[PDB]
Amino acid sequence: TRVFKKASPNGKLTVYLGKRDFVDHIDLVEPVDGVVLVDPEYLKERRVYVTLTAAFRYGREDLDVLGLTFRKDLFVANVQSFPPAPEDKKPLTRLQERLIKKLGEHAYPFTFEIPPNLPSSVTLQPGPEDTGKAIGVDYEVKAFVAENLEEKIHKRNSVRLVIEKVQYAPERPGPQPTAETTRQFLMSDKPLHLEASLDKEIYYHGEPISVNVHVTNNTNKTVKKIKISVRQYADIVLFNTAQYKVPVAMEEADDTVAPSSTFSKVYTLTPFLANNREKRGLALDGKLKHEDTNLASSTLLREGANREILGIIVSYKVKVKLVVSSDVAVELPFTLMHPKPKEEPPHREVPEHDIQMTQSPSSLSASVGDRVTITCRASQSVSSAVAWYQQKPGKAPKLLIYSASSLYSGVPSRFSGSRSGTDFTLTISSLQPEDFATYYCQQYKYVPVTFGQGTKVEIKVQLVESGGGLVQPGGSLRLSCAASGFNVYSSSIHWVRQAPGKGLEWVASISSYYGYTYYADSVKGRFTISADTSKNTAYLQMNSLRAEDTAVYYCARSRQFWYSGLDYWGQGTLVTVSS
Amino acid sequence: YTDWKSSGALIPAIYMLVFLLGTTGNGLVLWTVFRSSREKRRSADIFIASLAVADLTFVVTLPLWATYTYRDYDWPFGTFACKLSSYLIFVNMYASVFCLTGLSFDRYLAIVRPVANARLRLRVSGAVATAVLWVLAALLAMPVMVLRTTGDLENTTKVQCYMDYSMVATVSSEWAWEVGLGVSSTTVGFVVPFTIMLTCYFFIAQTIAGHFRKERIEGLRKRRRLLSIIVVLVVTFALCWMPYHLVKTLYMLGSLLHWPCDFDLFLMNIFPYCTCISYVNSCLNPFLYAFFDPRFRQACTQDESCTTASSSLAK
Ligand SMILES: COc1cccc(OC)c1-n1c(NS(=O)(=O)[C@@H](C)[C@@H](O)c2ncc(C)cn2)nnc1-c1cccc(C)n1
Ligand SMILES: CC(C)CCC[C@@H](C)[C@H]1CC[C@H]2[C@@H]3CC=C4C[C@@H](O)CC[C@]4(C)[C@H]3CC[C@]12C
Repeated sequence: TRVFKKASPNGKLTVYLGKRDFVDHIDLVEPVDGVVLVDPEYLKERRVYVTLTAAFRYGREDLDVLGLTFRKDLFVANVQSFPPAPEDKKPLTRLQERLIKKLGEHAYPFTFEIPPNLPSSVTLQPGPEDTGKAIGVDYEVKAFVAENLEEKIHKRNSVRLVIEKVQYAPERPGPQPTAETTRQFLMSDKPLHLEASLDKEIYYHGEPISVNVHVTNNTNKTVKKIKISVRQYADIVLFNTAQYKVPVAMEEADDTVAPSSTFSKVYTLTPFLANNREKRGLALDGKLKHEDTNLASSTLLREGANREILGIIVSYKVKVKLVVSSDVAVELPFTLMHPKPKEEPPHREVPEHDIQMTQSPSSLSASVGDRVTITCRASQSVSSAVAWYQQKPGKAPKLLIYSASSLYSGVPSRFSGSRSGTDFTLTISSLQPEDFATYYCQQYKYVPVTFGQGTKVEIKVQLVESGGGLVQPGGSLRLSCAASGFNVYSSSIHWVRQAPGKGLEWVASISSYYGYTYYADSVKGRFTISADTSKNTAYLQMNSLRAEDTAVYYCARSRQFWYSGLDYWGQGTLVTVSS
Repeated sequence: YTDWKSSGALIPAIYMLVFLLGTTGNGLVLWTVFRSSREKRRSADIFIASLAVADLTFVVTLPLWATYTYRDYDWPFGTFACKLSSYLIFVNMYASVFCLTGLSFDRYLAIVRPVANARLRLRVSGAVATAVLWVLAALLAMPVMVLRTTGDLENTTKVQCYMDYSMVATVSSEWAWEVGLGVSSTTVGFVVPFTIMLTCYFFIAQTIAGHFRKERIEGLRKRRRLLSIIVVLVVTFALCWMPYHLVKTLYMLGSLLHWPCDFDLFLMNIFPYCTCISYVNSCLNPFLYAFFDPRFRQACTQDESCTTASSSLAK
């Protein structure tokens, strides 16, 4: 495992925190536990105070009238780590005990408990041009040296670590959101009976929202259009309670219902951030820094307990509207939240915007059942953000290891990943016959996603690709990757090539939720990757093709949310660009 | 009904002093705004700029009126010059009050409703507000243009500039037209902007007092200073503008109250002084609005937070 450490500007205090993401179960919130390293030489008789601050920057900038600062401390808690107060009598957690063991005696524990009903870390969208800081709720752990609780805190002996308090989707799915509006008109014979309905209550981020819109216009007046929107409701409850509603994804369907006629249709809307990047005030997940984050997850609350909790509360409702020739609207609540992830979220964009990965030994042979180790050294620190794939001959790679340690669901337990600084190792304990293959190590911290030369270990839901062909020495070719079972918004489509007798090289990658497309240096302008959701199909338009592009192009999928690897691949297409 | 003996000997002098101060302040703030526009990139600054413009174009037309008062209220300039000057003065008075009110409402929206401040597109909202402000100001000043003429020699060969009412108001409609136009001018120039500004600054004061009521010593001193600034702004607006509109309303009231022999004489004696003190804001505006902004002052003239690393916690 690994831990986060932030030293002080002077170099005496160092705050160690295991994780930056603390889960808020509706009843109890995860405690913030850590260890401060303190140097007694600097601390003649001073004290080390560590404070958990749940702030809410409700106003952009400050000093508008030369003195006014918009930052309200929702919850501040102080505990004195050094000298240890005997009144503590607290049981050290496993992480705290291990940190104290790894460090000397001068490491001192500190554990806050966040109260149950508190706002979760969210930031409203800055907008195209605001610079400064974002309006939102933030959580901070600040360790400083002082002789008294009120002494002027010095920015030279203080460390500030921004932490995020988050909620994950509940396990048991809720009731099906179905709401119906029966609306009559001057013709009181029989009314419209709109009966919209969603498929479920829990919709993980980037996934579709089916809306079955059953309508029966028993009245004469017609319906010209049906407008389905997914509206994010941000309730800001500081001093003056408010409810902001920012639409996220819309569909202005032109389907019509004739007088005394019925009509059924399943509309599909997906909320993503690419088309809402210009919507100022939008609530987004808490940001540690100025980095891309998703639409704010829905806030879970205990029934009948919202005592005007100060902060920002995010909900979502799908608003279906019939535009009769007097709109007839129905609102369907639904929770839009991340599922609980086994690994902690990466609060930075995982393929962050060239790290060579020297992989050894290139060739190695061994018998059946023995233990074989494969090493890969990165030029720069990848921060436990490598993965290991296995490619059998004439097949596609399969994700074996992600995060340099974690096994992939469905992989034999013999495979195990380990890290030794910048040297990531893969160990096969018992080399059963089903292991002859080329093993590749990919660093997915820095774009360009860099693979290794590959190690040829000898034993001695779907994606379909089309568009190959031995043609066009300098022409164009559109490779189509049809994805079955996957939404282009909850997933990112990466086109990675493999020249004959060569390792995987990353060509293009499109992430629709954030709506950015990245390319390698060699294909920066020649190629264009674009995935359309009409059929959940990705396309790679390949122009100005050269002889060096002859390769078996593969279309892989990476979890758009907390990138774990290229878990799902395709058969691949051989683009033989030759005379 | 005659003017003060010592009036004419001084009204040009106070006007000249107002010229000097208003130039050296309003031109200075406008030049600073033009010099420092991308440096600040602040939405509210537009109003400041607008205000400066008005104030500048408020006082630019001053000398013609000074010389007017010089020769027993005789106007040695063009008739079109008279129309342009009077219309400019009124346009700029209304624009100044409206810009001050707009700045007050901007500060209310950025202090008392700060969650909605980022939601709104202040860059274009302020531009639209200033466009409507200026267009409406010109509209309210269109009458005080059309009814402006020259003459009134009264067999004395003194070509003076004033606001003729005959061209529209009939013999019996003179008083009604005068009172109606005066009422509209005074209300739209003082009341609505004034009440808007007072509510905005009251909400600002309450919010700032509540916000700084935390902490001790330094926070309380800063709160008192901020309240003192809000005071000085509202108090300076009131002191500077109340005399002018008050004498206008007093004229319209005395049109029927009929101040017998002396109060009316006092009104006519003081009115040029009322205009002088009305220029108080046009003079001091850089001190309270530009100088109060640290950007204007700057134009006139072991903290590294390290980085969140990561370490190995072997089991
Ligand atoms: C003294 O005043 C003027 C002198 C010279 C030229 C003038 O004009 C441009 C103005 N003047 C005018 N003239 S007036 O309209 O004839 C005005 C004299 C008449 O009504 C009136 N007599 C007496 C009382 C008590 C009230 N009212 N009205 N406003 C302004 C004005 C001027 C400067 C700044 C501001 C805000 N205002
Ligand atoms: C934060 C920024 C962008 C806010 C922009 C809107 C502000 C400036 C708007 C909101 C309400 C507006 C005022 C409403 C009413 C009046 C009276 C009218 O006869 C002249 C304009 C005036 C005096 C307006 C001036 C501009 C104003 C204060």
